[PDB]
Amino acid sequence: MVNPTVFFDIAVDGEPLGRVSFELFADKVPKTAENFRALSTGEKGFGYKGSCFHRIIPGFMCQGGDFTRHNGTGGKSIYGEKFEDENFILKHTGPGILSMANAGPNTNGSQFFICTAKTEWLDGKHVVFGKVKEGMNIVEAMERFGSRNGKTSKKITIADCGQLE
Repeated sequence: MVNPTVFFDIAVDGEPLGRVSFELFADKVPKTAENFRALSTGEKGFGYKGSCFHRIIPGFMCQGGDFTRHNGTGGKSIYGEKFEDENFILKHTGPGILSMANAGPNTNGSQFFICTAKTEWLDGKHVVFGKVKEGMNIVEAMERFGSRNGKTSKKITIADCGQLE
């Protein structure tokens, strides 16, 4: 049992910005990784496909997963409306980490953010469950189209996504 990999063809307002890829730490956070896997691949008939990045904060993070709301509250797991924080083994060690946005303890579901720095201020508050494998330079471009008030200077989206297992 190894970590699944995923891809996302990132699109800014529909213009292809490039493929990006991530690894999902099933090896430590199986619930979170599996929950996310299915949402990226779209195999639950919803999820990440088209569901954008809603808070892009340069050198902080790129939050997304607004697939049922549009304000940083969308998303629920494949098993149900929230699940627990699995653990805090994996920490916000630097940019290119990936962690579950939640509403506090045991309220994580389908929002994540790409850490675009060492988001150690979030250590103990969010489930790190992935990392950028590839297209880190596209995440760096995505941030140019962020702001800091999170509301982007351009709509950042996923044209397509799936697994690269």
